Amino acid sequence: GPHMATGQDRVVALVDMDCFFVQVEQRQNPHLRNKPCAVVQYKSWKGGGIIAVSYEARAFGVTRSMWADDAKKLCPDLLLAQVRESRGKANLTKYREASVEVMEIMSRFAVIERASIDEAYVDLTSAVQERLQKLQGQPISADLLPSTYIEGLPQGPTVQKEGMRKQGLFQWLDSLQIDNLTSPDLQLTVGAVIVEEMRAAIERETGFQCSAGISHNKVLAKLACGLNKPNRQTLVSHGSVPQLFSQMPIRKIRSLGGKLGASVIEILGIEYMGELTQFTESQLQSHFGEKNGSWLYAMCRGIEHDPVKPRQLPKTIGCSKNFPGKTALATREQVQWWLLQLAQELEERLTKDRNDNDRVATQLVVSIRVQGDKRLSSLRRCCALTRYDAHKMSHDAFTVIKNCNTSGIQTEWSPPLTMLFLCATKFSAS
DNA sequence: ATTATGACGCT
DNA sequence: AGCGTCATA
Ligand SMILES: [Ca+2]
Ligand SMILES: [Mg+2]
Ligand SMILES: [Mg+2]
Repeated sequence: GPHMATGQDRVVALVDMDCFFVQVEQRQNPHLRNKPCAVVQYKSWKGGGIIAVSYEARAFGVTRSMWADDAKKLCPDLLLAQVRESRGKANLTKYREASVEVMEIMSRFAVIERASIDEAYVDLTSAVQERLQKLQGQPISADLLPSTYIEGLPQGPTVQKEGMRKQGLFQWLDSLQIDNLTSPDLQLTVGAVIVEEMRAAIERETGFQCSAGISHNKVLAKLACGLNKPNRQTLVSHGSVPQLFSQMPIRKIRSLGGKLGASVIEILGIEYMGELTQFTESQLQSHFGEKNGSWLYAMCRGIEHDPVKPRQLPKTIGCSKNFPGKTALATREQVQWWLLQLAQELEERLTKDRNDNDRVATQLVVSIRVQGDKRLSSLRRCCALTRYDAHKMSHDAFTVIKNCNTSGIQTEWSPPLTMLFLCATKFSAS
Protein backbone atom coordinates (compact mmCIF):
# COMPACT_ATOMS: atom_id res chain seq x y z
CA GLY A 1 0.00 0.00 0.00
CA PRO A 2 1.45 3.32 1.31
CA HIS A 3 5.03 1.98 1.37
CA MET A 4 5.06 0.28 -2.02
CA ALA A 5 7.35 2.14 -4.43
CA THR A 6 5.95 2.78 -7.91
CA GLY A 7 9.02 3.93 -9.81
CA GLN A 8 7.43 7.27 -10.69
CA ASP A 9 10.15 9.54 -9.24
CA ARG A 10 11.87 10.53 -12.51
CA VAL A 11 10.98 11.67 -16.01
CA VAL A 12 13.26 10.01 -18.58
CA ALA A 13 13.23 10.27 -22.37
CA LEU A 14 14.97 8.29 -25.07
CA VAL A 15 15.55 10.09 -28.35
CA ASP A 16 16.46 7.97 -31.34
CA MET A 17 17.16 9.33 -34.84
CA ASP A 18 15.06 7.91 -37.68
CA CYS A 19 16.99 5.77 -40.20
CA PHE A 20 20.02 7.76 -39.11
CA PHE A 21 22.74 7.07 -41.68
CA VAL A 22 20.13 7.40 -44.45
CA GLN A 23 19.11 10.85 -43.21
CA VAL A 24 22.74 11.95 -43.09
CA GLU A 25 23.11 10.92 -46.76
CA GLN A 26 19.74 12.46 -47.73
CA ARG A 27 20.71 15.79 -46.21
CA GLN A 28 23.92 15.80 -48.26
CA ASN A 29 22.28 14.59 -51.49
CA PRO A 30 18.76 15.98 -52.05
CA HIS A 31 18.22 13.47 -54.92
CA LEU A 32 17.85 10.78 -52.23
CA ARG A 33 15.19 12.59 -50.19
CA ASN A 34 11.73 10.99 -49.96
CA LYS A 35 12.88 7.94 -51.91
CA PRO A 36 13.37 4.25 -51.16
CA CYS A 37 17.05 4.23 -50.31
CA ALA A 38 19.64 2.55 -48.15
CA VAL A 39 23.21 2.93 -46.99
CA VAL A 40 25.63 0.17 -47.89
CA GLN A 41 29.23 -0.67 -47.08
CA TYR A 42 31.57 -2.15 -49.65
CA LYS A 43 30.20 -3.09 -53.09
CA SER A 44 32.11 -5.98 -54.64
CA TRP A 45 30.46 -8.77 -52.65
CA LYS A 46 26.78 -8.96 -53.62
CA GLY A 47 26.43 -5.21 -54.08
CA GLY A 48 27.50 -4.37 -50.54
CA GLY A 49 25.90 -4.91 -47.16
CA ILE A 50 23.00 -2.69 -46.12
CA ILE A 51 23.36 -0.98 -42.76
CA ALA A 52 20.47 1.55 -42.86
CA VAL A 53 17.14 1.73 -44.74
CA SER A 54 14.65 4.55 -45.41
CA TYR A 55 11.04 4.02 -44.42
CA GLU A 56 10.00 4.09 -48.08
CA ALA A 57 12.37 1.18 -48.75
CA ARG A 58 11.17 -0.75 -45.69
CA ALA A 59 7.72 -0.85 -47.30
CA PHE A 60 9.22 -3.15 -49.97
CA GLY A 61 10.77 -5.43 -47.33
CA VAL A 62 14.31 -4.08 -47.43
CA THR A 63 16.16 -4.60 -44.13
CA ARG A 64 19.55 -4.11 -42.52
CA SER A 65 21.99 -7.00 -43.09
CA MET A 66 20.56 -7.64 -46.54
CA TRP A 67 22.96 -7.69 -49.49
CA ALA A 68 22.16 -4.83 -51.84
CA ASP A 69 21.81 -7.21 -54.81
CA ASP A 70 19.09 -9.00 -52.84
CA ALA A 71 17.42 -5.78 -51.71
CA LYS A 72 17.23 -4.78 -55.39
CA LYS A 73 15.17 -7.92 -56.06
CA LEU A 74 12.53 -6.61 -53.62
CA CYS A 75 12.88 -2.97 -54.61
CA PRO A 76 14.31 -2.52 -58.12
CA ASP A 77 14.28 1.28 -57.81
CA LEU A 78 16.18 1.30 -54.50
CA LEU A 79 18.72 4.12 -54.32
CA LEU A 80 22.02 3.53 -52.53
CA ALA A 81 24.62 5.63 -50.81
CA GLN A 82 27.98 4.10 -49.95
CA VAL A 83 29.93 4.48 -46.74
CA ARG A 84 33.24 6.22 -47.37
CA GLU A 85 36.33 4.03 -47.66
CA SER A 86 39.70 5.20 -46.37
CA ARG A 87 42.87 3.15 -45.97
CA GLY A 88 41.08 0.11 -47.38
CA LYS A 89 38.23 0.10 -44.85
CA ALA A 90 34.82 1.60 -44.15
CA ASN A 91 35.17 4.95 -42.42
CA LEU A 92 32.25 6.16 -40.30
CA THR A 93 33.47 9.72 -39.60
CA LYS A 94 30.58 11.47 -41.36
CA TYR A 95 28.04 9.72 -39.13
CA ARG A 96 30.05 10.29 -35.93
CA GLU A 97 30.24 13.99 -36.75
CA ALA A 98 26.49 14.18 -37.48
CA SER A 99 25.87 12.42 -34.16
CA VAL A 100 27.85 15.14 -32.34
CA GLU A 101 25.60 17.76 -34.00
CA VAL A 102 22.52 16.17 -32.50
CA MET A 103 23.99 15.38 -29.09
CA GLU A 104 25.18 18.98 -28.67
CA ILE A 105 21.64 20.30 -29.29
CA MET A 106 20.10 17.79 -26.85
CA SER A 107 22.65 18.83 -24.22
CA ARG A 108 21.17 22.38 -24.20
CA PHE A 109 17.96 20.97 -22.71
CA ALA A 110 19.31 18.54 -20.17
CA VAL A 111 21.94 16.08 -19.06
CA ILE A 112 22.26 13.29 -21.59
CA GLU A 113 23.64 9.79 -21.75
CA ARG A 114 24.96 8.81 -25.19
CA ALA A 115 23.57 5.33 -25.68
CA SER A 116 24.70 4.79 -29.28
CA ILE A 117 25.69 6.78 -32.35
CA ASP A 118 22.09 7.94 -32.79
CA GLU A 119 20.35 7.79 -29.45
CA ALA A 120 20.52 9.39 -26.07
CA TYR A 121 18.68 9.20 -22.77
CA VAL A 122 17.60 12.46 -21.19
CA ASP A 123 16.86 13.01 -17.49
CA LEU A 124 14.07 15.61 -17.58
CA THR A 125 13.08 15.52 -13.91
CA SER A 126 14.61 18.92 -13.07
CA ALA A 127 13.52 20.59 -16.32
CA VAL A 128 9.95 19.42 -15.73
CA GLN A 129 9.88 20.93 -12.25
CA GLU A 130 11.09 24.23 -13.67
CA ARG A 131 8.51 24.25 -16.47
CA LEU A 132 5.71 23.37 -14.02
CA GLN A 133 6.63 26.49 -12.04
CA LYS A 134 6.31 28.70 -15.06
CA LEU A 135 3.03 27.20 -15.90
CA GLN A 136 1.39 28.06 -12.59
CA GLY A 137 -1.53 25.52 -12.57
CA GLN A 138 -2.09 26.38 -16.23
CA PRO A 139 -3.57 23.57 -18.39
CA ILE A 140 -1.59 21.90 -21.18
CA SER A 141 -2.93 22.41 -24.70
CA ALA A 142 -3.00 19.57 -27.25
CA ASP A 143 -1.29 22.15 -29.46
CA LEU A 144 1.86 21.70 -27.38
CA LEU A 145 1.91 17.96 -28.22
CA PRO A 146 1.46 17.84 -32.00
CA SER A 147 3.35 14.56 -32.55
CA THR A 148 2.70 12.75 -29.25
CA TYR A 149 0.91 9.41 -28.78
CA ILE A 150 -0.41 8.34 -25.39
CA GLU A 151 0.10 4.57 -25.20
CA GLY A 152 -3.13 2.75 -24.35
CA LEU A 153 -5.47 5.53 -25.55
CA PRO A 154 -8.01 6.10 -26.87
CA GLN A 155 -10.06 3.50 -25.01
CA GLY A 156 -13.63 2.74 -24.03
CA PRO A 157 -17.04 4.22 -24.96
CA THR A 158 -12.56 8.02 -36.81
CA VAL A 159 -10.69 5.45 -38.90
CA GLN A 160 -7.54 7.44 -39.70
CA LYS A 161 -4.17 7.33 -37.94
CA GLU A 162 -3.85 11.01 -37.03
CA GLY A 163 -7.47 10.93 -35.91
CA MET A 164 -6.79 8.12 -33.47
CA ARG A 165 -3.71 9.93 -32.14
CA LYS A 166 -5.70 13.06 -31.33
CA GLN A 167 -8.53 11.09 -29.75
CA GLY A 168 -6.09 9.43 -27.36
CA LEU A 169 -4.32 12.68 -26.58
CA PHE A 170 -7.66 14.39 -25.86
CA GLN A 171 -8.72 11.62 -23.47
CA TRP A 172 -5.39 11.93 -21.69
CA LEU A 173 -5.45 15.71 -21.35
CA ASP A 174 -9.13 15.76 -20.39
CA SER A 175 -8.30 13.54 -17.43
CA LEU A 176 -5.14 15.27 -16.19
CA GLN A 177 -5.07 17.00 -12.80
CA ILE A 178 -2.89 20.05 -13.46
CA ASP A 179 -3.62 21.13 -9.89
CA ASN A 180 -0.92 18.86 -8.46
CA LEU A 181 2.74 19.63 -9.19
CA THR A 182 3.79 16.23 -7.81
CA SER A 183 1.47 14.23 -10.10
CA PRO A 184 3.57 11.68 -12.03
CA ASP A 185 1.21 11.74 -15.01
CA LEU A 186 1.41 15.53 -15.16
CA GLN A 187 5.18 15.36 -14.89
CA LEU A 188 5.36 12.94 -17.83
CA THR A 189 3.10 15.24 -19.86
CA VAL A 190 5.35 18.24 -19.22
CA GLY A 191 8.28 15.99 -20.12
CA ALA A 192 6.59 15.28 -23.41
CA VAL A 193 6.12 19.02 -24.07
CA ILE A 194 9.85 19.56 -23.56
CA VAL A 195 10.70 16.64 -25.83
CA GLU A 196 8.52 18.13 -28.58
CA GLU A 197 10.65 21.26 -28.21
CA MET A 198 13.90 19.27 -28.25
CA ARG A 199 12.84 17.35 -31.35
CA ALA A 200 11.79 20.57 -33.11
CA ALA A 201 15.20 22.08 -32.28
CA ILE A 202 17.01 19.04 -33.66
CA GLU A 203 15.05 19.15 -36.92
CA ARG A 204 15.39 22.93 -37.30
CA GLU A 205 19.12 23.00 -36.66
CA THR A 206 20.23 19.79 -38.41
CA GLY A 207 17.45 18.75 -40.78
CA PHE A 208 17.19 15.36 -39.03
CA GLN A 209 13.96 13.81 -37.77
CA CYS A 210 13.72 11.52 -34.77
CA SER A 211 11.35 9.59 -32.57
CA ALA A 212 11.22 9.63 -28.78
CA GLY A 213 9.83 7.77 -25.77
CA ILE A 214 8.88 9.49 -22.51
CA SER A 215 8.38 7.49 -19.33
CA HIS A 216 9.66 7.10 -15.76
CA ASN A 217 12.80 5.08 -16.54
CA LYS A 218 15.21 4.16 -19.36
CA VAL A 219 13.71 0.76 -20.21
CA LEU A 220 10.17 2.10 -20.63
CA ALA A 221 11.44 5.19 -22.49
CA LYS A 222 13.29 2.94 -24.96
CA LEU A 223 10.27 0.68 -25.40
CA ALA A 224 7.98 3.71 -25.82
CA CYS A 225 10.22 5.26 -28.47
CA GLY A 226 9.71 2.28 -30.77
CA LEU A 227 5.91 2.20 -30.55
CA ASN A 228 5.32 4.98 -33.07
CA LYS A 229 8.03 5.58 -35.63
CA PRO A 230 9.07 7.48 -37.54
CA ASN A 231 8.92 11.16 -36.58
CA ARG A 232 6.64 10.73 -33.55
CA GLN A 233 6.96 10.42 -29.79
CA THR A 234 5.16 8.22 -27.32
CA LEU A 235 4.30 8.69 -23.64
CA VAL A 236 4.14 5.45 -21.60
CA SER A 237 2.57 6.15 -18.22
CA HIS A 238 2.94 3.98 -15.15
CA GLY A 239 -0.76 3.08 -15.44
CA SER A 240 -0.32 1.90 -19.05
CA VAL A 241 2.11 -0.84 -18.01
CA PRO A 242 -0.19 -3.75 -17.09
CA GLN A 243 -2.04 -3.72 -20.44
CA LEU A 244 1.12 -2.95 -22.46
CA PHE A 245 3.05 -5.77 -20.82
CA SER A 246 0.17 -8.27 -20.99
CA GLN A 247 0.93 -9.06 -24.65
CA MET A 248 4.54 -7.83 -24.86
CA PRO A 249 7.02 -10.55 -25.84
CA ILE A 250 9.83 -10.73 -23.30
CA ARG A 251 12.48 -10.27 -25.99
CA LYS A 252 11.26 -6.73 -26.71
CA ILE A 253 12.57 -5.35 -23.41
CA ARG A 254 16.11 -4.00 -23.42
CA SER A 255 18.62 -6.64 -22.14
CA LEU A 256 16.18 -9.53 -22.65
CA GLY A 257 16.64 -9.85 -26.43
CA GLY A 258 19.29 -12.57 -26.13
CA LYS A 259 20.12 -15.69 -24.12
CA LEU A 260 18.85 -14.42 -20.73
CA GLY A 261 15.47 -13.58 -22.28
CA ALA A 262 15.35 -16.97 -23.96
CA SER A 263 16.03 -18.62 -20.59
CA VAL A 264 13.28 -16.63 -18.86
CA ILE A 265 10.84 -17.95 -21.49
CA GLU A 266 12.09 -21.55 -21.31
CA ILE A 267 12.53 -21.93 -17.55
CA LEU A 268 9.33 -20.19 -16.49
CA GLY A 269 7.21 -21.35 -19.43
CA ILE A 270 5.88 -17.88 -20.22
CA GLU A 271 5.83 -15.57 -23.27
CA TYR A 272 4.94 -12.05 -22.13
CA MET A 273 6.54 -9.53 -19.80
CA GLY A 274 3.38 -9.22 -17.68
CA GLU A 275 3.43 -12.92 -16.82
CA LEU A 276 6.53 -12.27 -14.70
CA THR A 277 4.43 -10.65 -11.97
CA GLN A 278 3.31 -14.06 -10.70
CA PHE A 279 6.78 -15.03 -9.41
CA THR A 280 8.31 -13.93 -6.12
CA GLU A 281 11.52 -11.95 -6.09
CA SER A 282 13.27 -14.96 -4.51
CA GLN A 283 11.97 -17.27 -7.23
CA LEU A 284 13.32 -15.01 -9.95
CA GLN A 285 16.65 -14.62 -8.13
CA SER A 286 16.86 -18.41 -7.83
CA HIS A 287 16.78 -18.88 -11.60
CA PHE A 288 18.48 -15.75 -12.91
CA GLY A 289 20.77 -14.59 -10.13
CA GLU A 290 20.45 -11.98 -7.42
CA LYS A 291 20.88 -8.92 -9.67
CA ASN A 292 18.78 -10.11 -12.61
CA GLY A 293 16.08 -11.51 -10.34
CA SER A 294 15.57 -8.23 -8.50
CA TRP A 295 15.69 -6.33 -11.79
CA LEU A 296 13.04 -8.61 -13.38
CA TYR A 297 10.79 -8.43 -10.32
CA ALA A 298 10.69 -4.64 -10.48
CA MET A 299 10.83 -4.31 -14.28
CA CYS A 300 7.73 -6.42 -14.95
CA ARG A 301 5.86 -3.89 -12.75
CA GLY A 302 7.26 -0.97 -14.78
CA ILE A 303 9.96 -0.09 -12.23
CA GLU A 304 13.67 0.35 -13.00
CA HIS A 305 16.27 2.54 -11.31
CA ASP A 306 19.25 2.60 -13.70
CA PRO A 307 20.36 6.25 -13.78
CA VAL A 308 20.80 8.42 -16.83
CA LYS A 309 24.60 8.68 -16.70
CA PRO A 310 26.17 12.09 -17.38
CA ARG A 311 28.19 10.99 -20.38
CA GLN A 312 28.03 12.58 -23.82
CA LEU A 313 31.28 11.18 -25.26
CA PRO A 314 32.19 7.56 -26.10
CA LYS A 315 34.46 5.80 -23.53
CA THR A 316 36.53 4.04 -26.15
CA ILE A 317 37.71 4.74 -29.68
CA GLY A 318 38.09 1.67 -31.86
CA CYS A 319 38.91 0.54 -35.39
CA SER A 320 38.16 -2.93 -36.76
CA LYS A 321 38.06 -4.92 -39.96
CA ASN A 322 36.88 -8.40 -40.91
CA PHE A 323 38.65 -10.47 -43.57
CA PRO A 324 36.03 -13.10 -44.48
CA GLY A 325 36.28 -16.31 -46.49
CA LYS A 326 39.14 -16.18 -48.97
CA THR A 327 40.33 -12.71 -47.89
CA ALA A 328 41.72 -13.98 -44.55
CA LEU A 329 45.24 -12.76 -43.77
CA ALA A 330 47.79 -15.52 -44.35
CA THR A 331 51.11 -13.67 -44.51
CA ARG A 332 53.02 -11.66 -41.90
CA GLU A 333 53.29 -8.73 -44.32
CA GLN A 334 49.52 -8.69 -44.77
CA VAL A 335 48.92 -8.69 -41.02
CA GLN A 336 51.40 -5.84 -40.53
CA TRP A 337 50.04 -3.75 -43.39
CA TRP A 338 46.47 -3.93 -42.10
CA LEU A 339 47.48 -3.28 -38.49
CA LEU A 340 49.12 -0.16 -39.85
CA GLN A 341 45.97 0.85 -41.74
CA LEU A 342 43.86 0.47 -38.60
CA ALA A 343 46.45 2.28 -36.46
CA GLN A 344 46.55 5.19 -38.87
CA GLU A 345 42.79 5.68 -38.67
CA LEU A 346 42.96 5.27 -34.89
CA GLU A 347 45.73 7.86 -34.54
CA GLU A 348 43.73 10.31 -36.61
CA ARG A 349 40.65 9.87 -34.45
CA LEU A 350 42.63 9.97 -31.18
CA THR A 351 44.42 13.17 -32.15
CA LYS A 352 41.12 14.87 -32.98
CA ASP A 353 39.64 13.54 -29.74
CA ARG A 354 42.52 14.93 -27.66
CA ASN A 355 42.10 18.41 -29.16
CA ASP A 356 38.29 18.48 -28.91
CA ASN A 357 37.76 16.82 -25.56
CA ASP A 358 40.85 17.43 -23.43
CA ARG A 359 41.67 13.79 -22.74
CA VAL A 360 44.20 11.11 -23.63
CA ALA A 361 43.82 7.34 -23.97
CA THR A 362 46.27 5.23 -21.96
CA GLN A 363 45.61 1.63 -22.97
CA LEU A 364 45.58 -0.08 -26.36
CA VAL A 365 43.51 -3.24 -26.72
CA VAL A 366 44.32 -5.61 -29.60
CA SER A 367 41.82 -8.26 -30.65
CA ILE A 368 41.85 -10.86 -33.42
CA ARG A 369 39.69 -13.66 -34.79
CA VAL A 370 41.06 -16.89 -36.22
CA GLN A 371 39.51 -18.84 -39.07
CA GLY A 372 37.18 -21.52 -37.73
CA ASP A 373 36.37 -19.91 -34.38
CA LYS A 374 32.62 -19.35 -34.00
CA ARG A 375 33.18 -16.54 -31.50
CA LEU A 376 33.48 -12.98 -32.79
CA SER A 377 36.73 -12.45 -30.88
CA SER A 378 39.22 -15.26 -30.41
CA LEU A 379 41.83 -13.35 -28.42
CA ARG A 380 42.26 -10.00 -26.71
CA ARG A 381 45.50 -8.57 -25.29
CA CYS A 382 46.32 -5.14 -23.88
CA CYS A 383 49.46 -2.99 -23.80
CA ALA A 384 50.42 0.57 -22.89
CA LEU A 385 49.31 3.38 -25.16
CA THR A 386 51.93 6.04 -24.46
CA ARG A 387 52.16 7.95 -27.75
CA TYR A 388 49.63 8.78 -30.45
CA ASP A 389 51.76 7.31 -33.24
CA ALA A 390 50.40 4.80 -35.77
CA HIS A 391 53.70 3.02 -36.48
CA LYS A 392 54.31 2.54 -32.78
CA MET A 393 50.77 1.35 -32.13
CA SER A 394 50.85 -1.10 -35.05
CA HIS A 395 54.26 -2.41 -34.00
CA ASP A 396 53.01 -2.83 -30.42
CA ALA A 397 49.86 -4.61 -31.60
CA PHE A 398 51.91 -7.03 -33.66
CA THR A 399 54.11 -7.74 -30.66
CA VAL A 400 51.19 -8.79 -28.46
CA ILE A 401 49.63 -11.10 -31.07
CA LYS A 402 52.66 -12.38 -33.00
CA ASN A 403 52.83 -15.44 -30.73
CA CYS A 404 49.39 -16.47 -32.00
CA ASN A 405 51.03 -17.56 -35.24
CA THR A 406 51.16 -21.37 -35.34
CA SER A 407 53.04 -21.47 -38.65
CA GLY A 408 56.59 -22.78 -38.37
CA ILE A 409 57.39 -20.33 -41.14
CA GLN A 410 57.91 -16.81 -39.78
CA THR A 411 56.68 -15.36 -43.08
CA GLU A 412 53.39 -17.26 -43.09
CA TRP A 413 50.49 -16.73 -40.70
CA SER A 414 48.35 -19.65 -39.56
CA PRO A 415 45.64 -20.10 -38.91
CA PRO A 416 44.70 -17.12 -41.13
CA LEU A 417 43.20 -14.08 -39.40
CA THR A 418 39.55 -13.23 -40.09
CA MET A 419 39.43 -10.03 -38.00
CA LEU A 420 41.68 -7.30 -36.57
CA PHE A 421 40.62 -4.79 -33.94
CA LEU A 422 42.49 -1.92 -32.25
CA CYS A 423 40.83 -0.04 -29.42
CA ALA A 424 42.01 2.91 -27.32
CA THR A 425 40.69 2.83 -23.75
CA LYS A 426 41.26 4.23 -20.23
CA PHE A 427 41.09 7.97 -20.88
CA SER A 428 42.68 10.54 -18.56
CA ALA A 429 42.19 14.30 -18.48
CA SER A 430 44.71 16.29 -20.52
C1' DA B 1 30.62 -13.44 -46.56
C1' DT B 2 26.84 -8.50 -42.55
C1' DT B 3 30.34 -5.31 -40.76
C1' DA B 4 31.89 -1.74 -37.65
C1' DT B 5 31.34 -0.38 -33.81
C1' DG B 6 30.49 0.50 -28.27
C1' DA B 7 28.86 -0.33 -23.00
C1' DC B 8 28.91 -3.23 -19.27
C1' DG B 9 28.92 -7.91 -16.51
C1' DC B 10 31.59 -12.12 -14.70
C1' DT B 11 35.32 -14.26 -12.42
C1' DA C 1 42.93 -8.97 -16.96
C1' DG C 2 40.49 -11.54 -20.65
C1' DC C 3 36.07 -13.34 -21.96
C1' DG C 4 31.15 -13.01 -22.83
C1' DT C 5 26.55 -10.68 -23.56
C1' DC C 6 23.67 -7.30 -25.57
C1' DA C 7 23.13 -3.62 -28.21
C1' DT C 8 23.79 0.26 -32.19
C1' DA C 9 23.99 2.10 -37.66
CA1 LIG D 1 17.62 5.17 -35.06
MG1 LIG E 1 19.19 3.81 -32.27
MG1 LIG F 1 17.80 0.43 -35.93
